[PDB]
Amino acid sequence: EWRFPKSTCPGRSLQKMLQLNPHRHATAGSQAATIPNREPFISCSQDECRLFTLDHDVSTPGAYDGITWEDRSKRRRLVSFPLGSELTLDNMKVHLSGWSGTACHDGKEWTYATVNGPDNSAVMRLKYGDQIRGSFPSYANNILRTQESECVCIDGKCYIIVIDGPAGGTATPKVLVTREGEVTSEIIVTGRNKMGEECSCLATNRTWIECLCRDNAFSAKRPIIRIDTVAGTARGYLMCSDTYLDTPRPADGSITGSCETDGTSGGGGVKGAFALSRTTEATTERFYVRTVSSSARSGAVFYKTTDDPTESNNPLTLIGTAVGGAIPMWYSFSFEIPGKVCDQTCIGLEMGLTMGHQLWTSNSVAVYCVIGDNLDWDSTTDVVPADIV
Amino acid sequence: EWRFPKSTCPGRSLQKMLQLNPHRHATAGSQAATIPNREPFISCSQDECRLFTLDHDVSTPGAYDGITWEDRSKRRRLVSFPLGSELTLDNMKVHLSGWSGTACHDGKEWTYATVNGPDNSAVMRLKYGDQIRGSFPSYANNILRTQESECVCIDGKCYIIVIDGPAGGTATPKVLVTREGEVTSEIIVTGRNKMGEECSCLATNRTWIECLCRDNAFSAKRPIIRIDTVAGTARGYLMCSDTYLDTPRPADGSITGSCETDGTSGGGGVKGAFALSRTTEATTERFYVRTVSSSARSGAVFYKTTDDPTESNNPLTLIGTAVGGAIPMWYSFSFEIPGKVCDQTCIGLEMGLTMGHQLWTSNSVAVYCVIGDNLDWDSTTDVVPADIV
Amino acid sequence: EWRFPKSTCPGRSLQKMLQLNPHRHATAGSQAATIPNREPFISCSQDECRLFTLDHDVSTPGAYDGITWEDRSKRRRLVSFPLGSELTLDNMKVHLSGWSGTACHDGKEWTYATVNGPDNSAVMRLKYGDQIRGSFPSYANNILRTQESECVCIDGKCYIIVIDGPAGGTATPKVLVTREGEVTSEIIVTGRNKMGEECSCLATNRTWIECLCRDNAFSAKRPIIRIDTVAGTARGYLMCSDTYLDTPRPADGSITGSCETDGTSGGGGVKGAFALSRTTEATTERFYVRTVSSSARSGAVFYKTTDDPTESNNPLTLIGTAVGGAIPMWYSFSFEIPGKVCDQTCIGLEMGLTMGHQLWTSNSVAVYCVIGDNLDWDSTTDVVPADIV
Amino acid sequence: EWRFPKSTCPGRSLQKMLQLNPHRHATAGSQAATIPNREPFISCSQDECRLFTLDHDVSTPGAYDGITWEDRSKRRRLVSFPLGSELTLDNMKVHLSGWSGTACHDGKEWTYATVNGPDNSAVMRLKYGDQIRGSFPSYANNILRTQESECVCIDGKCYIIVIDGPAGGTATPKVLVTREGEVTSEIIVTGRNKMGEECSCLATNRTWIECLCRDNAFSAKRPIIRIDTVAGTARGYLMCSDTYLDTPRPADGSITGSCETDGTSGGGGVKGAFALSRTTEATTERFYVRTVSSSARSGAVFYKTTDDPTESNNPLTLIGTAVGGAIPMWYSFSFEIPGKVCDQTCIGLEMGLTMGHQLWTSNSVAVYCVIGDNLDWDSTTDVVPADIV
Ligand SMILES: CCC(CC)O[C@@H]1C=C(C(=O)O)C[C@H](N)[C@H]1NC(C)=O
Ligand SMILES: CCC(CC)O[C@@H]1C=C(C(=O)O)C[C@H](N)[C@H]1NC(C)=O
Ligand SMILES: CCC(CC)O[C@@H]1C=C(C(=O)O)C[C@H](N)[C@H]1NC(C)=O
Ligand SMILES: CCC(CC)O[C@@H]1C=C(C(=O)O)C[C@H](N)[C@H]1NC(C)=O
Ligand SMILES: *[C@@H]1O[C@H](CO)[C@@H](O)[C@H](O)[C@H]1NC(C)=O
Ligand SMILES: *[C@@H]1O[C@H](CO)[C@@H](O)[C@H](O)[C@H]1NC(C)=O
Ligand SMILES: *[C@@H]1O[C@H](CO)[C@@H](O)[C@H](O)[C@H]1NC(C)=O
Ligand SMILES: *[C@@H]1O[C@H](CO)[C@@H](O)[C@H](O)[C@H]1NC(C)=O
Ligand SMILES: [Ca+2]
Ligand SMILES: [Ca+2]
Ligand SMILES: [Ca+2]
Ligand SMILES: [Ca+2]
Repeated sequence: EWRFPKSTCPGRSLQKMLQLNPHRHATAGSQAATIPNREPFISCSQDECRLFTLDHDVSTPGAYDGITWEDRSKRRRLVSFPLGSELTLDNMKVHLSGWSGTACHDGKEWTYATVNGPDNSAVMRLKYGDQIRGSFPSYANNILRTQESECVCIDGKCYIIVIDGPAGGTATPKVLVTREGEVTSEIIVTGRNKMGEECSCLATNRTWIECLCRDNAFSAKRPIIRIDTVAGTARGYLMCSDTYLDTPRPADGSITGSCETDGTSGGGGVKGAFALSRTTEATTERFYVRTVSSSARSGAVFYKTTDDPTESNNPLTLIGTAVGGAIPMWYSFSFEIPGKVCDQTCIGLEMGLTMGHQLWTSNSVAVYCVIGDNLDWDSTTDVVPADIV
Repeated sequence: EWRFPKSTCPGRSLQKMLQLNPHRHATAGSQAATIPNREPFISCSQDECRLFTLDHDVSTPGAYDGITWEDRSKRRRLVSFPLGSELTLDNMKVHLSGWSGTACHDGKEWTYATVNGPDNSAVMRLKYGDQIRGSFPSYANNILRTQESECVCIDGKCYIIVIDGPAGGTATPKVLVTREGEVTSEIIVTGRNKMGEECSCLATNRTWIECLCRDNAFSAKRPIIRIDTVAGTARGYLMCSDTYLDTPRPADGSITGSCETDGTSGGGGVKGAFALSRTTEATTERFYVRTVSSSARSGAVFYKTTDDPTESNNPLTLIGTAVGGAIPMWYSFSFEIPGKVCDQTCIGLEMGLTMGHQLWTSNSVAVYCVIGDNLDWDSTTDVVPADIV
Repeated sequence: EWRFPKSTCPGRSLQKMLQLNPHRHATAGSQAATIPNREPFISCSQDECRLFTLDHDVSTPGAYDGITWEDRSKRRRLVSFPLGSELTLDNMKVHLSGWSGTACHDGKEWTYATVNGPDNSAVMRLKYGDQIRGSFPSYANNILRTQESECVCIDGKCYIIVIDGPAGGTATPKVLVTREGEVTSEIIVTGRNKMGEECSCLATNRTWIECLCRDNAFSAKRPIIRIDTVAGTARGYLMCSDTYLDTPRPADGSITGSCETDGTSGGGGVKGAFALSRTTEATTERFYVRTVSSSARSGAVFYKTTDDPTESNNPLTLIGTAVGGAIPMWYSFSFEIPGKVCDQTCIGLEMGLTMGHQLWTSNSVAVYCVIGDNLDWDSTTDVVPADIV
Repeated sequence: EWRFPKSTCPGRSLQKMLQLNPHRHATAGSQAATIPNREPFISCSQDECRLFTLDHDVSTPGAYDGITWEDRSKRRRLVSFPLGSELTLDNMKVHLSGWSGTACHDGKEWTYATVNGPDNSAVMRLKYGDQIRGSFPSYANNILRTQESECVCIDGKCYIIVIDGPAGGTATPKVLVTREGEVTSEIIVTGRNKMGEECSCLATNRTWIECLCRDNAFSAKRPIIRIDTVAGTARGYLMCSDTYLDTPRPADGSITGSCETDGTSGGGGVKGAFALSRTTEATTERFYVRTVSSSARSGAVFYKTTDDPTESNNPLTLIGTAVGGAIPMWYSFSFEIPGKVCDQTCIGLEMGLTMGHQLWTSNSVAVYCVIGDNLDWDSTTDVVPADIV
C-alpha cells in the first residue's frame, strides 16, 4: 500500500548515475525545442522517477526565452519529464502553474504543489492525481514559497515545508501535513526556527524526517529541521559542523560560539542537499555537498560524516570534487528512489547555464547516488551559453 | 463500473490549475510544430484528463495555417492531447473529422462525437472506443452542431446537446441519449426551448444534469437546460440573475420583466461556462464566468451564487478578475474531474490569439477549479500574434 | 482468447471517420519531419488500431526524399503509427525491412509480414510479436509480393494472400496459413486463379473470408477469392457486376459474355477495397469503391449491393462520391475494427500526392466506415505538391 | 518468473529483420534531431526489445556533434530506444553516464551497467530498475571496460564480461555475477585467458553461456569464453576454425600450429558476433560474421558451422554477403529475443558512417536473425557523410 522508508541499499560513497543536458541541443543548426528551466529536482514512485522543474512557458531557441532569469511570474509552471528523457517540448508534462514547487508520491498517487499568485497574497495549491485537493494561503503575505525539491510521504501522509516572510530576516517555516493533497494539519517548527528556505528532506528512519535548509539571512550554517511523524512535532536546529555548507560562508571553523551561534556574516545563501544511509531504526551515515568556492556558486564538493550534524562541530570527511571550481553550480537537491528490497538516496546538482544578469538562464542536472566506496568522476557541461541560439 | 456523479471535493472559490500556451513556441527561431486550434475543452476519465479541440490539419509555423479562422471545412478534426502535454504535432491524437465536437467517458470507454458534412446536410458520427457506433443526421438542415465541451455520462448512458437551425433565430436543441456511442433516444427540450447553442453541462446531483448555453438570437441572459436522466425529460429555462452572463449584454438588471423575458437586445453571444459544488442530493453553490467587457470578448470575471439560477434575479457575488479586460477571452467551458473519493468541477478559458479578421487564429487555455476560499491570480498569455512566424 | 469474426455493428452506408494528412506539415516554415510513404493500410487489435505503410527510410522535407516513387529497394520498411497519430518521424515504429507488406492481430500478438530481397529471389519473413517466426521463399522467382492491406486471423490462424510471377500475365496466388507467424500450410486457390494482386480481405461470417483483388493483366473485373478456413480450401471468382471496379476499365456492362469472361481490355489496374455487413452466418450487404475516372486514378465513388458478387451481373447501387474526380485517388484498402459487442468494417483511401514521374510521392489517408444511412461528405487534401519543400 | 534459455525457434540461416538509419534524416532541409552514437546493441525483455547505444550528449545536426569520434569522455551515456523507434532526441532514454556499456533483463527488471571515470581509476556502476545497486572498481587501473553488447541472465543472476589492462598486451577478463544489480561474485576465467575484449555472449543451453570476443593484441582468431553458471566456472579458448573472424587477419588457414596458437600477426581487432540454434541440452548450429576485407572494417559475410568452434579447424560454411565490401562495417553484436514458446538469436551490424579521422562519427544498425534456409538480401545505408549538415 502506502510508501514508507526502508533500510537503504548498501553504499559508502557517492557515484554518478546520469546527467541531463538539454541545451547541448540548442546550438546553431540544431533541431530541438529545449526547455529552459530552474529549480529542478527529482521525485520517484515505485514505477518511475521523474525530473521536475519550474519552466517559463517557452522553449530555447525562441524569441521569448529571455525571461528565463525571472523568479516569479504568471508564466512559470511546475513541469516534469520521465527521468532519462531529455528536456524537450514534446517530452514535457505540465502539472500546475506557479513559481515555487514540490512533489512526492505516497505509494498510490502523486501530490504536486506550487505557489501561485502575487507576492503579497500567494496561494499554494496541491494537486493529488488529477484533482486540486488542497489550498493553503499565504500567512505572512510576503512570498509564500516551498522546497524546490521533493516532499516526503510516510504511511499515506505527506510532509511539505513552506515559509513566508522576508528573505533577509526572520521567516518562520511550517510543516504542512497532507492526505490525498488536502492540508489536514500544520506542524509548528520549534527550537531554532527563525529561517529555513528551500529545504531538502529525507527520511532518517521508519518514522522521522530530516530537512537540510538555507538560512538566507543569519548564518552560513545550514538549518536542520527534524520531523517526528508519529508525534506530529518538528524542531529546528543549526548544523554544527565546522564544515559550513552554505554559500557565501567564512573559513571553516571560524564561527565562534555554540552550535546554534549564527556567526557574523550569513546574508544570502543557496539551496543545499544531503544523502544518507539508514536502517529502519537510525541513520548511520550522512553525505553532504557544498560549493568549491566560499563566495561564489561554483563547483561542488562531497563530504560525509557519521556524527549527529545537530550536535558535533567535527569537520566533515572529504569525499572529493564532483564539479570543478571553474564550473557554475547552483542548487542541489536530495531525493530518494524507493525499491522493493531497499531504498536509495541521491543528490542532484543544478549546473547553471546563463548568458548573464537578467539574460537567458537554465541548467544541466547531474545525479549522484549512495553506492560504492569512492567518488567515481566529476561532471562537466561542455555548454558555452554564448553558443546557445 | 459506470461513471456516476459523486459529491464534490470541498471548495468555495476558483483557483488556477495550469495553462497551456503552445504558440509561445511559434516565434522566430523556435523549433516546434504547434497546433493552432479553436473551440477547446477538457474531458476526463478516471485514468487521465485530455485537452480536446478542433484543429485545421496544419501546424504553426507553416504555409497553410492561414485557414485557422474558419468555422467549418473539410480540414477540421476533433483531436486531443493528454492534459499537460503541450499542443504540438507529435503529441496530437486525431479522433474524428468534423467541425463541431464533444466527448465524454462513461467509465469504460470514450465517446467522441463530431458533426461532419455540408451545412445543409451534416451528420453527427459518434465513435465509442475505436468504432463508429452512432450516426445522427441533420433534422433542420441548417448546420447541425453540438456543445464544443464535454458531454455527461451517468450509469452507462451519455447525454449530448445538439442544435440545428438558424443561428439568428429560433433553433430547437435536442438531448441525444447514447449507449456505447449508439443514439438510443432523443429527449425533447420543453419550456424555454427556442435557443441553446454550445451548452456547458455538469451533473447537479446523482441523477440530474444542468447545461448553461448561449442564446445567439434573443437574449443576453443565458439559457439553462436541466435534464432528469431517470425520467428522461429535459426543460429549458432562462438564467434569471441581474448579472447577465453573455457577451454582448446590456447593463446589469436593465432587462425589464420576468425571468424568461428576453430583453430588447440579445443578438450574438459567446459560449459560456459554470462550475459547482454538490452533494449526492443537490447543488449547493454555483460559480460563473463572464467577460470584463459588456460589448467585446475580452477579460474574464468569476462570480458565485447559492441561489437557484432559474428563479432568482439576485445579482451574483463577485469573486474577481481571472483575465484582465485588455486580454482577449473567447469561449469558456465546464468540465469535471472524477475522483475515487470526490469529484471536482472546473472552468477552462479560451484566451484567444489572432492576427485579425480572416487571418491566423488560435488560443491559450487556462484552467481554474473549485477549491479554496479566494481567487489566487489572474492569467495572461504574453503572446503577441505579430511575433508568430 | 483468439480473435474471430462477430456480427457487424448496424449500418447501411459509409460515413467518414478521420483523415491523416502529414504533408500539410511539410510546407515552407514548418517544423515537422513528415514520413512520405505509399501502400498504406490499417489493422486493429482489441486494444488499438494502427496505420501501417511502406516507408523509404527518409522524412520530408529532406535531401533524400526523391526516391519515394520507387516500388522496391533496400530502403523500404513496413512501419506503423497508432491510428490518429500524425505520420511524423518520432511517431513511427519500424517493424520489418521490405517492400510489400501485410499485418494482422490474432487476439494475442501481431503478425507482421514483408517481402524482402531481389526481384528474382525475394523472401517473405513473418514476425510474431518481436520474433521472426516464419519465412517463405519466392516460388516463381518473379517479385514475390503480398496484399498491401491487413491479413485476417480466425481462431489463432492467420490467412495471407501472396502472389509471384509476371505482373502482365498469369500469376497464381496462394493462401498462406500461419500460426504464431510460422507458415503451417499453403492453400491452393482453385477456380478462376490466373491473377490476384493486392487483395483486400474480410471475413464474411464466422468461418469464411472473401478477398477483392486486382487482375493486372486480363480483366477490368476484379478477382474475388473465397477461403473456407474450416475445410482449408480457397476458390477464385471474377466479380460479375456490370459496375466494373478496376481502373482502367471499359464502360459499365460492355464486357460481353459470362461472369468469368475477361473482356477485351484489362491491362493494368489498381488495388481495390470493399466493406460489408454480416451476421455470424452470412454477409448481408457489401460496399464497394472505384475511381470516378474510368481511365485515371482519380476520385472515389461508393456503391453497395445485396447480391452475391460472384454470380450477379446487376449494376451496383450508387452511394455517392467520396473523393471528387479532380483529386488523385490511388489504392484503397479494407480493414476491420474488432469490438466487444460487434465488429465494424471500413474502407481507407490513399489520396495520392506527387510532384510527377520519378519524383517525390506520398499520400493522405481518408477512412470511411459502415454506419448510418447516407454518405456524409467527400474528402479533399488541400495539399499542393509544389508547396512541399 | 526468471528468464532462462529455451530451445530456439526453427531456423537454418540468417535473414533480415529491420534497419535503423537515423542520419538519413540529418540532411539539408530535414527537421530531425538525430542521435549520433557508437557501440550499439540490442537487448530484450519478454515485453519489448530495445536498441542501446553510447551517445555523446548531442544531436545531429548541431554545433557540438564533432566530438562523436571519441571513445571516452564525460559526455557519453548509455541510452536506449524502443526497438523500431528511430534514433531521435525525443525517443531517447538515458540510463547511465559512462563510456562502455552493457544491459540485460532478468525476467523482472533491467540491469544496466556502464564504466565511468578516468582511464586509471574507472568504476562500473550497475543500475537495477531505477536504483544503482552495484559498483565495481577498476582492478588493473587501465581502462576498465565491458562488452558493448547485452549481458546474459539465467535464473535471476546475470553474467557480465569486463576487462582491464593494456589493449595492446595481456589483459585478463573477469565474469561478474550479479543479483538485482549487486555484484555477488567474480568468476576467474581459466585456460586461454590473456585477452578478451568486447565479448558477444549467448546461452548455449539451459545452463551454459558462450562468449565470442576480440583479442586486440595477439591473434586474428577470436577468443571464446564458456561459462558454466551452475558450477560457477569459466574457461577461455581460441576459435580454431581456419576461417579467422577478426579484422585485420591473415589468409584463411595460414596460422600454423594448434588451435590455441596465436599466429604471427594479431594486433588490432574489431568486436565480433555470432548466433546459434540450440535445444535445452546443446547448441546444434552456430552462425558467424566477419568483414569482407581482411584488412579494413568493410563488408559483412555470414558463415555457419555444426562443429565445436573450440576444437575444429574446419573452414566455416559460407552463407553469403550481408553487407557489400564497399560499405563500412564496424562492430557486430549478438542478441537474443525471448519468446513464450521459443527463443531466437540474432546478429546486429554497426554500419559505420563518418566524415573521417577525428570528425563526425555514427552508424546505421541492420539486424539479421536465425530463420529460414538462405540469406534473403544484403543491406546498404545510402547515407553519404558529406551530405550530413
Ligand atoms: C523569495 C526568496 C527566495 C530565497 C530562498 O528566493 C529564491 C532565491 C533564488 C536564488 O537564490 O537563486 C531563486 C528562487 N527562484 C527564489 N525563490 C522565489 C520563490 O522567488
Ligand atoms: C453556426 C452557428 C454557431 C453559433 C453558436 O457558430 C459558432 C460561432 C463561433 C463564434 O461565435 O466564435 C465559432 C463556432 N465555430 C461556430 N460554430 C460552427 C459550427 O460554425
Ligand atoms: C510488382 C507488380 C505489382 C502489381 C500489383 O506492382 C505494384 C504496382 C503499384 C502501382 O500500380 O501503383 C505499386 C506497388 N508498389 C507495386 N508493387 C511492388 C511489389 O512493386
Ligand atoms: C580501450 C581499448 C578498447 C579495445 C577493445 O578500445 C575500443 C576500441 C574501439 C574501436 O576499435 O573502434 C572503440 C571503443 N569505444 C573502444 N573502447 C573504449 C572503452 O574506449
Ligand atoms: C527514528 O528516530 C527517532 C530519533 O532518534 C526515534 O525517536 C524513533 O524512535 C525512531 N523510529 C523508529 C521506528 O525506530
Ligand atoms: C436531483 O435533483 C433533482 C432536482 O431537484 C431531484 O428531483 C432529484 O430527486 C435529485 N436526485 C437525487 C438522487 O437526490
Ligand atoms: C459461412 O458461409 C459459408 C459460405 O456460404 C458457409 O458454407 C458456412 O457454413 C458459413 N459458416 C457459418 C458458421 O455459418
Ligand atoms: C549444457 O552444456 C554443457 C556443456 O556441454 C553441459 O556440461 C551441461 O550439462 C548442459 N546443460 C544441460 C542442462 O544439459
Ligand atoms: Ca546563509
Ligand atoms: Ca446573446
Ligand atoms: Ca485490370
Ligand atoms: Ca586481433
